[PDB]
Amino acid sequence: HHSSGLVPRGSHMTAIREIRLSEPESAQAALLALECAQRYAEPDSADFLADAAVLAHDLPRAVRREVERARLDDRLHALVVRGNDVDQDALGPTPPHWRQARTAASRRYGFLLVLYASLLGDVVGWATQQDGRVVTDVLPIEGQEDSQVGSSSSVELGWHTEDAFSPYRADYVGLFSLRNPDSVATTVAGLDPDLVGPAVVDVLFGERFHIRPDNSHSDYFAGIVEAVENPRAVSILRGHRDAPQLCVDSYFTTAVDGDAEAAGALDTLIKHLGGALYEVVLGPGDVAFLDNRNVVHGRRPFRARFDGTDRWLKRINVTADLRKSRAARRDAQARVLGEA
Amino acid sequence: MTAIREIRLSEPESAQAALLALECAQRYAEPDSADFLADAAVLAHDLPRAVRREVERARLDDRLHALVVRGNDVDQDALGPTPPHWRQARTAASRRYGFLLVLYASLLGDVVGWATQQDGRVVTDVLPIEGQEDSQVGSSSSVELGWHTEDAFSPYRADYVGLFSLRNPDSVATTVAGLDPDLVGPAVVDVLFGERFHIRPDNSHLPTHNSGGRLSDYFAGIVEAVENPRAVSILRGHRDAPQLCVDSYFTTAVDGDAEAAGALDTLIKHLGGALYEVVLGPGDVAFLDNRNVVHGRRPFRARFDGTDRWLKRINVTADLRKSRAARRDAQARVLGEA
Ligand SMILES: O=C(O)CCC(=O)C(=O)O
Ligand SMILES: O=C(O)CCC(=O)C(=O)O
Ligand SMILES: [Fe+3]
Repeated sequence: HHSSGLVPRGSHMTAIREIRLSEPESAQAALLALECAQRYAEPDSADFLADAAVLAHDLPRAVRREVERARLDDRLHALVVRGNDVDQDALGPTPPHWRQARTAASRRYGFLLVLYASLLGDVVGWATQQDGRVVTDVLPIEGQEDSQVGSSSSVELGWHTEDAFSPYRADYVGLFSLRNPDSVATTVAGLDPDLVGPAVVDVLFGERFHIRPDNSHSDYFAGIVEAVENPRAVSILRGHRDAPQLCVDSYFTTAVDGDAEAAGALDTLIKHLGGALYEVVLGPGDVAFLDNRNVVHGRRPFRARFDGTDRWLKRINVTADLRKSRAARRDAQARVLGEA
Repeated sequence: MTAIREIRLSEPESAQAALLALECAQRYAEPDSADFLADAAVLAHDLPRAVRREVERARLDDRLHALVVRGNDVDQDALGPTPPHWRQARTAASRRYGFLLVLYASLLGDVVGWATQQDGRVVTDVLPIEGQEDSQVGSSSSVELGWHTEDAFSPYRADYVGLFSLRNPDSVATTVAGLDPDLVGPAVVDVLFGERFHIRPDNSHLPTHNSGGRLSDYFAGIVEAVENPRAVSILRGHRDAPQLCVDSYFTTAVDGDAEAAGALDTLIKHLGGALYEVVLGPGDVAFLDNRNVVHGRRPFRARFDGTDRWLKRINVTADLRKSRAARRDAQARVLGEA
């Protein structure tokens, strides 16, 4: 049976918006994805992406109503849609590297992730991330266990706003779980301004910080070297005091040189978000969209087997405003930030 | 060549759009009722598929001038006379066209209004008013409405302006112009990219074009933008596809910037000449890409007998979230209530 509900975290009453698909809704979504996989080259080929926002309207109406409520909820942490069909037998083993992960068997899940994502905005990728793929792959890679990348395992992926340094950072990060046998969690935290000193909040609204590109990062790539060496003074909080946006990276954010008050406010915020971290576990066929304007995210330490049974998610970036990044894209329809 | 994208509705597609608009009119009070606007994006998806396909092509075309949907059903007899003032233009009979404008608009983005335009109505009215003939507002007639980016002064200016023509018996043209950067050359383009201009609010944001009972403080932001305009660019984004932000009556170069004043002078003559006509007949709805084109309206003689030209107008944003600092609360659509 279909159900939807609001799951609170701390004082965030609509932190998590959860939708459970009925079996007919799951079947309808799967049929649409399979039809797209029959009619279009790739989940992020130009032919499909030109049509993606119209085809997304063919998803179940009850689900579209709930996704639309999430899209306009400026206090959302995560929209979670549970109960999509994943045929584990037909999917086959978890690939050993993202370079081997754009498989024929998994295409239908890429298509479905783009269809859900296109209800929230327009899908984008990054030239420096998994060869500029829009639908990317999150799976453990042997040798990457202790790194601060999505392919890590043994070491906690430190929490951050996705692409925090960038004015073109996504509005949503989408995750479609294909398999997660050991129930490994995405970590999530938002700011509760009622748990932080108003003076600290005032400081975080100041353009008193440097957010440098993470290592996962030419007119465009000139700005990337400049962002490292001569970072612009930016705020961590922006917008309305009642609904501030958050932009911070637990490993790549500093106060401006000599701004001790700003250094203090930043470490107060880092301790607050560290303490407020909670978890979202996506079983097979569960999809989450994190509101990247409101939450930082990471991933818990876990034990990868590297035997083809490991955790595997499809991942996507979504923007509310594709047009605003045109200076960083190759042409009108191209979705790859930093391609030209 | 596809700067103007036209969809002519078949009778069935027109019928389907009308039935959806009437279903909305039966359910909700106003075409900008909060409950309707919450539901609008999903209801918009019930518009004809062929129409949604062409609107989506328009939405992602970053060189679009206007999407024009021709041949919506307008029952002229049932609509009754053109109101003599926008304040009186929220008529029972015209509600269905307000709802339909929002449904089309909600395929392109989220609808917004302004605290300082027609009392913060999201669906506004464009009709001639006695005493406004020679003004630079939408209710003018005798004097050409000078071309402009809608709300050029504001960082929260719309991505699309929607115009639903209810009535246009004398085929009065909307005017449109984009910038071809190649046709003006990289020298002027480089100047127009500089934060070297002042863009002040147009006269529609003044207390004289709102109800007298509206709070003085709604206008504080507008008056500040008139007295002390920020230094801003006219062009932004990619050199291959730059966005345009300029107003023929309210844009100046910053004091002492002779090179900027020259570049502005060149741009005005370029846009003024290329300025071309789109006639919206009854049932025609246009969405102007406000990032790409300035627009205006040709001069005409109003009859003031209830038969005059009448458009419904709406502002559309690609990104409602970005203006949250200027809105009362999450769902509120009226810019400048904060
Ligand atoms: O593995 C996860 O659950 C989250 C992935 C992630 O943090 C990321 O790639 O952005
Ligand atoms: O009357 C027209 O066609 C244009 C109206 C307009 O430019 C406006 O009201 O903003
Ligand atoms: Fe206008």
